[PDB]
Amino acid sequence: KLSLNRQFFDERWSKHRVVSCLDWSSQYPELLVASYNNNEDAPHEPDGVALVWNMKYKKTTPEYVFHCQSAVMSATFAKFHPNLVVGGTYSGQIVLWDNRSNKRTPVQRTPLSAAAHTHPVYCVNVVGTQNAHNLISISTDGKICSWSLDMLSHPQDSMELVHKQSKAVAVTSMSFPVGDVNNFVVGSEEGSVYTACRHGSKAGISEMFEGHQGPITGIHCHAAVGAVDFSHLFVTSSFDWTVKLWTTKNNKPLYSFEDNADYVYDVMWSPTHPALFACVDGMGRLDLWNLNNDTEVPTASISVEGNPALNRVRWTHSGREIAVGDSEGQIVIYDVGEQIAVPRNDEWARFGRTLAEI
Amino acid sequence: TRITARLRDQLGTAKNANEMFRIFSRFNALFVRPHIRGAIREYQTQLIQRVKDDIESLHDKFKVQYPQSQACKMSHVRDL
Repeated sequence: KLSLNRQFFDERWSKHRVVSCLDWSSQYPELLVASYNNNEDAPHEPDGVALVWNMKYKKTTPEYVFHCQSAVMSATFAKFHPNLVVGGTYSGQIVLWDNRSNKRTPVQRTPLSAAAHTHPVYCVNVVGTQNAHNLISISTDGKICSWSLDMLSHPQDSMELVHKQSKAVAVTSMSFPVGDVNNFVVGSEEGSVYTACRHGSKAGISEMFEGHQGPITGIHCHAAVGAVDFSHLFVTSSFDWTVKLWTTKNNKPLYSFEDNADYVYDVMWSPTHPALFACVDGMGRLDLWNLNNDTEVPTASISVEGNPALNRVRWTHSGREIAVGDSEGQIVIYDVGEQIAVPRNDEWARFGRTLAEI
Repeated sequence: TRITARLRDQLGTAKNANEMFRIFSRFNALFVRPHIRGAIREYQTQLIQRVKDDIESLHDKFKVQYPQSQACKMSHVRDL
């Protein structure tokens, strides 16, 4: 069962804004960074805002505030640079904020030249080892650019992604397998996922999937790692109310969930439990599905008070808590019951048998 | 992977164009592998801008007219 643990809402900053993205810091698992676009009600205010809240303290105030002239479509923590928060904005500038600096404006922002991004950036990530780390960002024009966190003047690498007949792929979401850095997966607005390669002979889009018949809202790869590997699996939410469970090998749906009577706006695996995953829709419902227990009904369900349309969801690293941001700039945190979140030793084999069944 | 980490650390030390080229040249054999070429591309922008800074330094030395430069005086000292 889901228990309401903590709600974050800043009257001055977060009010009358959508929550654009969410992330939890690895080195600080009790730190949550969230994004907010422009507020129509406050044109004079900064368009983009990014607030970092904390869970160890019970103070309601935002631990850190940041803002920028362009609306922040995406944000995340810098995994190997704990002082740094990366963000992608509406205009396409990859802004960066240092918590040490008292300044709220980005310390760095990429150019929006032809070399750099030239469209809204909805997905940014830092992938690599502690020795080697790369900031992959993709825009809505299909341009994918790798940057160094130390220099955002010009990208490490840059190209444009196509799949057939040089047709631009308007990428809307992106994910990686655990431990992998060369191969990645992107969910476009086509309703078509693409397994793509960053670098090598086959760099670009490698495969098409037909799949969803509407825009993909979120794509997320399997995170839990254990006895039986499931990194080849991933999940895709879309505007079509449907949540599709896929794998790299098969080109067609392994399964599709359509219990939702609304646009399903995000889907995400648990980082510990292999079969469990979560999704959030715009009617105001957060739903946990445990494919070991059932590929048939939500294993758990919860509605935020007033049923605000839930936009973004992010699992905590421990997998014991889920955070969700709605269309009112209001964050809700639910602690998952130990019975669901904690995987038993047989949950891996149970999910293997379930995958064999389908 | 160990030497890729060493490359990262070694450039974390060196900043100068000449020094960075030196530590680059330290790994003569690693140019063959098409994995550390990505690591090199990651610093390539910094490499061109450093070699740039060097060549504007050389242009600063050049744009000084040679008779006005100390080089002419030392040359005349050695009867050149």
